[PDB]
This record gives sequence, structure tokens and C-alpha cells, in this order.
Amino acid sequence: KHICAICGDRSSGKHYGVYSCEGCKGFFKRTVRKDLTYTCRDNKDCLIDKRQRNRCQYCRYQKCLAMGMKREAVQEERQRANEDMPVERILEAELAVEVTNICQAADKQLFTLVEWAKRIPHFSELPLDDQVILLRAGWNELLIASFSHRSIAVKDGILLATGLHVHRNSAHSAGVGAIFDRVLTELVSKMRDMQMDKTELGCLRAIVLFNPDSKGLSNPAEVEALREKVYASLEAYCKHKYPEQPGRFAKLLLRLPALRSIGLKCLEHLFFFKLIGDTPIDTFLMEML
Amino acid sequence: KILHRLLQD
Amino acid sequence: KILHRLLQDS
Amino acid sequence: MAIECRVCGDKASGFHYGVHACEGCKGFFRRTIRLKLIYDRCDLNCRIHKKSRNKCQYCRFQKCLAVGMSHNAIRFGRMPQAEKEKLLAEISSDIDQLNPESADLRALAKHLYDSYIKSFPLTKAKARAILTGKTTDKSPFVIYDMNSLMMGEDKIKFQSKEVAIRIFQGCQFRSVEAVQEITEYAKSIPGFVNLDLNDQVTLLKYGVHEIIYTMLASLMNKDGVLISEGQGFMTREFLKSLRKPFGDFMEPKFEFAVKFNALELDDSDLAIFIAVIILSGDRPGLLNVKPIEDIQDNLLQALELQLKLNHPESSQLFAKLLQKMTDLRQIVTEHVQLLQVIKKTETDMSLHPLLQEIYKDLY
DNA sequence: CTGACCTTTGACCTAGTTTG
DNA sequence: CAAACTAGGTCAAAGGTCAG
Ligand SMILES: CC1=C(/C=C/C(C)=C\C=C\C(C)=C\C(=O)O)C(C)(C)CCC1
Ligand SMILES: O=C(Nc1ccccc1)c1cc([N+](=O)[O-])ccc1Cl
Ligand SMILES: [Zn+2]
Ligand SMILES: [Zn+2]
Ligand SMILES: [Zn+2]
Ligand SMILES: [Zn+2]
Repeated sequence: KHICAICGDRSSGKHYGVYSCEGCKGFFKRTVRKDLTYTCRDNKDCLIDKRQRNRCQYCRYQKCLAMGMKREAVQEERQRANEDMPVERILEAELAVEVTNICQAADKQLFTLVEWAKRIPHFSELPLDDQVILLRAGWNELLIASFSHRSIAVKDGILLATGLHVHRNSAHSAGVGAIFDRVLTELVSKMRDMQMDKTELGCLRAIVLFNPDSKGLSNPAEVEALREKVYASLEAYCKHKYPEQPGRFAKLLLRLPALRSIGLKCLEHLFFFKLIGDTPIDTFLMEML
Repeated sequence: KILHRLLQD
Repeated sequence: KILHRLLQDS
Repeated sequence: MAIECRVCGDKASGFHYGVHACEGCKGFFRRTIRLKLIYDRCDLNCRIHKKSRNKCQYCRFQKCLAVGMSHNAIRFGRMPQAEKEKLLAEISSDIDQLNPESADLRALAKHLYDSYIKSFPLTKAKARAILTGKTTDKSPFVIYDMNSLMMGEDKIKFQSKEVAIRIFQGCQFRSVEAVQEITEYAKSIPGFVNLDLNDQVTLLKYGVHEIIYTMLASLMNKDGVLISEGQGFMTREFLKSLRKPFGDFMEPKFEFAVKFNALELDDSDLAIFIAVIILSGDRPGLLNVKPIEDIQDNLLQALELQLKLNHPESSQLFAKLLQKMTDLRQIVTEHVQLLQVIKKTETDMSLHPLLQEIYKDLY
């Protein structure tokens, strides 16, 4: 009938919003379903003819997009108690393991974080590579989320996991007061004004731990699951020990954004502090950075 | 190396 | 303080 | 007056074979009988909604048969006493759902929705019609390189600076408009105007950004992004191609968008979620916090119930969608560390004076 | 993996049914 | 009968196969 606006072959219909030959139609369809990511070995400048279109997939698919081939057009292949994450192991785990002055406590608490992580259900049960990745991706966020809870009863300053009350002032001058303020008000306060028990903080740290996005996770589907498990678990928990407050589960999960905003800022700092060499940073902190 | 050590055992 | 604007204008 | 189907839940096209069925099932059935088709067996009780429908021919030709659907009860003619069921689905079962306190949560959900529709033009609804091609519109002019850009950059025009600089400098007016819409939507959230006008501004300074990427995802997909009202479609690959620091500018948003779209949230759902972002008592520079947080408390209350009703089967979605609030924060802080780079290595930045205000002292 | 080849869907349109 | 509906046919367009 028409000519496939992709290679020149005979169209014989409109497919995915474009006059296309059967071949191209099927190329596109599969690319979309099997979620494939092609790569051009040449200059992304490959011609696509009735012949030599099968030459390079990347250029061919992009030729589809250009010629307006719609992806959402491809339909979807026609086929086919509540304590898997016990709140106890968590709590029990969040228990048994407890500027230049902060990097000492940081590093120290790093060795002990591998311990905490080991105790969190199913963690050590999934591949060692992911155990690395998961801890690489979120050590700073984890660590901050814990000392921040510790500095809960403490006033306008934090208590390093070694015993060093770092009162605000000390920091605003130490150069890093910009962030030290946010850590107090967006984490400490919020947690204190909410009386976040340490079973909850453990579940939050777990949620941070089981991060399915963390680049490289052999099987991320696995991770996105243990996380949903902690979701289910903690939700119920707040339901049992906190009936008066329905919107608690929500307000707890909403303590996480800031944890990451802040977390990112910190890492930003430890860098223009690292390959500078003006202050001491131990070993474990070097592998993490 | 390190993290992989505390995990390797 | 140019948002005060849009916020303060029916 | 606008019921739905009894086999898959799509909109019903009429009373076919003694039961409200979509123009899709109606045909499936009339064709199973018509050709005697004997679909292979299958035990797994298969849920049957709009998309899974064509997943199992046996469970579909089952469920329908299991709720009427007879080549007998085909009642022709004009609807004689609509009244009986012209009180929609929940009629007397409504004075049970249209109550108690939730009756109002339902109201709020509607308000924010009906308001969301008047605030922003291109809704998720539309953008999807376009990206699915199921619209009586012309396919948006795809922009995958310099030739296509140079071309469509004229087709629908309103300063030769640079491709990489035109691409992003030139969208600044949408960001602005966007910011203007959000703002008018903010006022529609019960109790926003009342909050100390000083925190009112703060709540936005930090809100718009996250709300922008949430919207900016409806227009996106794995391969590209809608633009220019939705009459254009720039490719993910082309953008990824811009110079030095401009290629990995829109990347973080595509990754985020591909994930955020997995939740499959519609305008009704997105209209509330959004409201929750603007009302986050955890924004720096707030002192009249409690108020701000009270509304979020109730908005969240509304949101949760909306996800249960709208998306009956979707494990931990409420908790899953909240988790997204955390990815949003990262995107913004990340996006800022970038616009900082530009500030130091570029010489044309020249941000609009409003994007100027918002970005000042952000993160 | 491709793609010639072959089955399904379901959005519309139409000719016949039933209510007022 | 005009008005209000529907079973049924229709065919572009989307799905599936399986030698090559
Ligand atoms: C938070 C913070 C920073 C970074 C440190 C990190 C990433 C972890 C610290 C962990 C501790 C102190 C754990 C403990 O012992 O409980 C910097 C230096 C930029 C300045 C002050 C704020
Ligand atoms: O350039 C964009 N956004 C932006 C640029 C600088 C600072 C903040 C946002 C952009 C925005 C939109 N939008 O808002 O709908 C669409 C497309 C682009 Cl490329
Ligand atoms: Zn072709
Ligand atoms: Zn190529
Ligand atoms: Zn149906
Ligand atoms: Zn089945």
C-alpha cells in the first residue's frame, strides 16, 4: 500500500502510528517489550535501507522515534503472618550496636553499620555484591539518621557516637554551620517533636538500606521487595503501638526526603575536604568515597 | 576491599 | 519577594 | 449517568447481553459464541481490568459469563425505567460510602482535582492521548537532531545564542508559567492563603521545583518528552546529546519519570499528591509549622483514601508514592548543583528574574 | 534475532427492536 | 412513528508464530 518511512520497504499498513514495513514493525515492538538498550558502534549516523537496516539496532530504533513511532502504542504482551520482615530483629538490630571529630565517629560507626545491616532480616541473605552496593549507596544517610536520633534528647547540638557534644556554635564557625543547622531542625527536632521510638527509626534506616535504585543491584526487583516488606511491617506496627495517631506511618516516611536532601549536602562537603588533605579521614571512609 | 572484608566473613 | 506578588493577586 | 463495565471495568458502551459491558467485551463474547471458540483451561483466578483483559481468554470469557452475559437476556429497545438504576452504582449503598467523615475527604479530593484541571492546561489525560496516538490531532513534530530542531524551532516561534543554550534558555518561560499555575493552584488548597503569607512564599519557593518534575513526567516516556503545548516531541537521545554540561541535564528526570510512571497515577491521584508537596512542614525557613503540617495531615488523609478507591489492587502504593517525595528532593538538590556549575563555567545563564528568585538560597 | 504470515480486538456504523 | 437502544458486521491496527 505505502512505503515504510523508516527503510523504504513496502508498508502494508500503519503500525504504532506510522506507515511501516512488517520488519520494522516487529523490530520496534520487541525493542519496547523486552526493554532493550541498543548502542551504536559507529557514529549514530547509520543509514537504514531495506537492506542493511538490520546492520545497527540503535540507529534503526531511533529512526523509528524520528519517524514518529509511538512506544505507548505497543500494548502489553498477552500472557499469564505479615512478618516476613519482623519488627523485632530490626529493633534488636537498632540496639546491639551502640569536623575532624565527626569523621572519627563517622568512620567508627561505619564498621558497626555492617553489623547492624547483618542483623536486618534477609540482608545478608542476598548477594554479597548487592550487600556492598546497598551499603555503598546509603552509608551517609544511614549514619546521619542514627546520630540525629541520638542527639534527640540533647540540646542544640549532636552527640557523636564516641561522646563529643558538638554544640551548634562550634560549627557555624567551624565553617560547616550551614548544614549543621539543617541536621538539627529537619531531623533532630522533627524526630523529637514526634517522639520517634527506636523501632521506627530502625525501620526507616531499613527502608533506606533496601534501596532498589542503587545502581548495579544484580537483582533490584529483589531489593524493591524487602523494602516493600518493611513498608507493610512498619505500617502495621504504627497501627498497633500508636492507634491514636493514624497519620503516623505517613509522617515517618516523610522524615526521609530531608534525610536525603541533607545527606547529599554532607557528601558534597566531605569531598572538597577529601582530595584537599587539610583534615584526617580514616580508611573505611576512603573506600566509601 | 574493606567493606567486602567485613562482609566476606 | 516577587512570589509575594502572584500570591497577593486575585 | 456514566457507568462502567462489569467484566473489566472499562467504560460501558451499553446494555449488551443482559449486562453492562464495554464495546470490547461485548465483541469478545459475541465472537466466542459466534465461532464456538473453546479457550484453553486455566485455574488461576485472573483479575480482569482494562489491561489484563486480553491476558487470558479463558478467565475473561469466564468472568463475563459469571455476571450475566447471555445470548438470551439481550434486552433490545429503549431504556424503560432508567430510574431504578439511574442513581448510579452506589445508590442506597452510597449513604454508606458517601459517609461518614470520608464523604468530605471525597469532597476535598474532588475540589483539588476540579481545581487542578482549571490551573494547568495539558493534563496527564491529554499527554497520554498524544503519546498513545489515540487522538484526532497531528503527530507532534519529533525533534531528534539539529535539522529537526532548526526546523521546528521556527515552526511555532515567538535570538541565536546556541543550540544547547537555546534548548534550555528557551523553556524558561514555561518554567515561569508553570510556577504561575502551581501558585494559583496553591491558593485552591483549603487553608493555604491563610497561612502566614511569609511561609506561604517559602512553601512555594521549595514546592514548584518538585511539582514541576511531577508534571514534567506525565509528558515524558522512555524515549522522549512532549513540548510546545504537546505538539512537539523532543527525544531522550537527542537531549542526552547536547554539549558538555547540557546533555546530562534532563537525564535525571527521565530516570525518575520512568519510575514515577510505574505507579500509574492519573490526574485525580496526581491532583492531591501535588497538594501534599506544597504543604510540607519540613521546609527550611518556616516558623508557623504546625498549621502547614495540619493541612498536609488532612491532605495525606485524602490522598491515601483516593489511592485505595482508585487503585484497588496496588500493594503499598500510598507508601510507595510517598517514597517518591524523597527522589524528588534529590533531583532538585542535584539539579541545583548543576545550575551552579553553569553559573561558574558558562557566560549566558541569564535566568529569568522569577526562576532567579526561587533558586536563590534554595539548597 | 528477523520478518512473512496469520489470528484478535474493539471503535464505529448500521439496520432492526421497543418504549412513549 | 420519533426517540432511545442494541446485536452484529467491519477492518485498521495490534498480537503471535517459528522457519531461516
Ligand atoms: C553530618 C555532617 C557531616 C558529615 C558526616 C557523615 C557523612 C557522617 C557522620 C556520622 C556520625 C558522626 C556518626 C555517629 O558517630 O553516630 C559534615 C562533616 C560535612 C559536617 C557536619 C554535618
Ligand atoms: O528547561 C526546562 N526546565 C527548567 C530549566 C531551568 C530551571 C528549571 C527548569 C524544561 C521545562 C519544561 N516544562 O516546564 O514543562 C519542559 C521542557 C524543558 Cl527542556
Ligand atoms: Zn521498514
Ligand atoms: Zn549506528
Ligand atoms: Zn469490559
Ligand atoms: Zn487465566
